Amino acid sequence: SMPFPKDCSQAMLNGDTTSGLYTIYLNGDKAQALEVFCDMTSDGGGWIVFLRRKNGRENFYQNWKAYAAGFGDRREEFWLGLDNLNKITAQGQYELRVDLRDHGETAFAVYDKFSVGDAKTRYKLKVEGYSGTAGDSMAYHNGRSFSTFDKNCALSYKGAFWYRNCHRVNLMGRYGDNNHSQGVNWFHWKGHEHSIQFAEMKLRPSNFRNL
Ligand SMILES: Cc1ccsc1CNC(C)(C)CO
Repeated sequence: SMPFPKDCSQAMLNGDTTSGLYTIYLNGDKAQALEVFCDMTSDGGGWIVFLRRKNGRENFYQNWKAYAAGFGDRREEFWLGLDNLNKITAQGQYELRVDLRDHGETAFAVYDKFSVGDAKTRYKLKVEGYSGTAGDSMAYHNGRSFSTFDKNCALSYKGAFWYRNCHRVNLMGRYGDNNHSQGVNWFHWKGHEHSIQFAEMKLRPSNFRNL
């Protein structure tokens, strides 16, 4: 086992094959502990979950400081935090996976290369190298800064995202809201008038597939 695993891939190889809450350590530093939810079952496991939508109990219409820090219940609906995502993705080359489920249908998207810049970049998104069944809806968002209502798509849609003008992905939108572009959307899967029931965004080292 690794004493200070830097992500869910290093926490898993530590033997723990059960999805749930684990401690990771940013840069392997025992003073930078972070409790994360690890999805240890999806496509070989080792995923840090950083967004979960599943029941509309949590408010995602939150401010910059809330999106920077993270909020919610890591066992239910939550957002891990942009500062956390920047620090994790700075540790090496990470891959993004998005799992979607709605009325029994499932889809996914994986991106070879996923990073989140620091606060000076307004947490700039990098997403490249798409594969999957959901359709490449993140390409639209590639290179965009993060936006919240207080830093206007976030206001007009009542969510938060790496908005452009405005979105093909809105996983932090209003739960159960089928009004055009207001809901939990993945446009190239279910369009803008269909709020998705279940959505997770998660990350692990891109080299995990052959480590
Ligand atoms: C195209 C694609 C989509 C998901 S994983 C993936 C492959 N990535 C590698 C292994 C070639 C480089 O890390």
